[PDB]
Amino acid sequence: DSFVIRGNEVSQIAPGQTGNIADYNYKLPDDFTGCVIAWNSNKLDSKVG
Amino acid sequence: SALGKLQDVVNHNAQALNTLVKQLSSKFGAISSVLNDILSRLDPPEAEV
Repeated sequence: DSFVIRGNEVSQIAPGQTGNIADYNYKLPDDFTGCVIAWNSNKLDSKVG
Repeated sequence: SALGKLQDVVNHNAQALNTLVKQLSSKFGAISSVLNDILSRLDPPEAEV
């Protein structure tokens, strides 16, 4: 599952964490088994302006 | 204290039941003894432990 979020919200992608993106647009179970991988990509997604 | 033995049997049983019932109030290290409060003011990952 691939997507793009802000920086200080990566902590919300985890089991049982209540937030704003883990509440309204992506929720993963509390019995999760797997991995998450996040890397900064300000090089390619940030347009000037 | 002529009937000490029979009286002792009755009192021992009563005291055992009383202490067993009283031990529900102890916290054993959890933040609270009633299950509902624990399940109200905490997320599932921490409510488990």
